[PDB]
Amino acid sequence: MMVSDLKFAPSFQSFVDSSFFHELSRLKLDEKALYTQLDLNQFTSNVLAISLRDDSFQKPDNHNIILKGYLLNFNTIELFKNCNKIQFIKEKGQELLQRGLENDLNEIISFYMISFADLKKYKFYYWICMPSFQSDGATYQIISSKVIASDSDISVSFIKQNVIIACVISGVIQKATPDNLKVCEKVVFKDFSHLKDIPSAVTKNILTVWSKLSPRETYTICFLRSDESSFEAEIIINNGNNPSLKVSGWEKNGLGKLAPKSIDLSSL
Amino acid sequence: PLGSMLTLPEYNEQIPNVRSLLTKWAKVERIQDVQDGLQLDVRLKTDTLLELHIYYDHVYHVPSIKFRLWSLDTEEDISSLRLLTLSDSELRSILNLGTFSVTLSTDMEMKSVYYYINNCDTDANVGSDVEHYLTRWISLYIRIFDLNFVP
Repeated sequence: MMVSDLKFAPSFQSFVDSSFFHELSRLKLDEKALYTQLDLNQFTSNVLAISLRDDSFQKPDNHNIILKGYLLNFNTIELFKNCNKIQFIKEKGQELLQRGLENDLNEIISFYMISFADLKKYKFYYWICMPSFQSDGATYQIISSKVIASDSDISVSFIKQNVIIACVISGVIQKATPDNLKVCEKVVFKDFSHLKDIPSAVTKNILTVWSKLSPRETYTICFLRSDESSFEAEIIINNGNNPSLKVSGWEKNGLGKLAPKSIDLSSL
Repeated sequence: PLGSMLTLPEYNEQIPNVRSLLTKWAKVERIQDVQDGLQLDVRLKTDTLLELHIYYDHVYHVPSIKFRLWSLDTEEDISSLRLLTLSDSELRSILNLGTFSVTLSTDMEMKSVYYYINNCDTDANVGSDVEHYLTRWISLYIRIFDLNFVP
């Protein structure tokens, strides 16, 4: 195929159960870490689903892939409505950028909820975002891509692991550690997307990091999918060495607009 | 003494099917497998989200449906989802209860609510055969939300 633009699909879609904002109040009367077991075998609208129940406040493992996000709650609609998200997501990005550079690639994927639990009218305002960072004015393009097969032992190996990101060094996977990320043939990713040939915005994180650590000509990544759409692509990072970090990542509410979402509980 | 012979096990052997044909139902926005049941997100009306739960009742030994309605209201530039508690008159408007009956009560831990389709006579309704029990059930019961859904 021909050098093509590399399009990215939004990283996730939130589904916060009402049983969440109750558990909140129960606890608010006596910032917290939210946890969720990622379902990768079935997306919705072709993207990962971040599900937030009431028990989204405790780890059940040391078997299944748990994502750790963070929720900060505000006191008034003022402190909430008046707090520029861009800076928030930005800062959240830089933390993650750092964590990837010095530890493992998995440590870059995370989510953030800013919520205003108004007990007065028993309404709830929240907004979730899953950081996607890239060096300003950076662009990507696929040189070529091949169809990955999961019936491959190599894939079966990534599947068995309990991580979303990993490496291939000789045909055997391995923690995407800054060091291992310098002689690694390619990176593997349990994509949070099912759109044909369109990986999740969260891929940029893998790129931005993998690059700033082990600069290369091209970067081969293998997007693994429960679907039949798995594929391996040769990516090219153009124009990006800029020091400043640009981070997008907020989900769009049901109106299509980039605003929070309200879960009204007036009846109860 | 007739009564359902449907075992929770037998009920679970049949849930995947209910899930399969329930996918054909074009109103379905989503379908989560949950423990001993299925939880669908449905678009009942163009501003009414139907949170539907299918579980297995241990008292009467039949499959049951508890749900609850949500209205898609828009505050300003923000999308809101609000729980609805309608009168049985209001409720009987947006559904097709007919000979059936639903009672609005509270959830296990009295945190919120659910509409419960009374399940007592469920068995005298579906039939003798434990084979396809969940099919004949959902086929008929589902009609309470859409007369046109063909299973």
